[PDB]
Amino acid sequence: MSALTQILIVEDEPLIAMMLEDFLEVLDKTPVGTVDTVAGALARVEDGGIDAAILDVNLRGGEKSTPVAEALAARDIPFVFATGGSDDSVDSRFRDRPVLQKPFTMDGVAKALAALLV
Repeated sequence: MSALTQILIVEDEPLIAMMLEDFLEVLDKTPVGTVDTVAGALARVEDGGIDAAILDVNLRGGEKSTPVAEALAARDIPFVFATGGSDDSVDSRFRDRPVLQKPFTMDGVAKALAALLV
């Protein structure tokens, strides 16, 4: 990490993946890619050119958690959790890291980047 202008996207549905590409182009942000799994986000960090990422908790399989996100934190490329539901559906490790709701809007995206860039 040397800036926070470049964010990777990880999502389980193409509908929200296209919303993340839309809000990053309206806020003059520099997006760098999108993947369906965190193992693909690690393969994109092996190529560099990334500073942070967004990650959904609604991943397939497992128990609403992933150990691969911590490998991104071990490669100095931070991440953020996102989910649709109550805030009690995740462990205290998700309550210590930044969190986001599933639907995006001009007010919620301004607070999402202010929670990442700070």
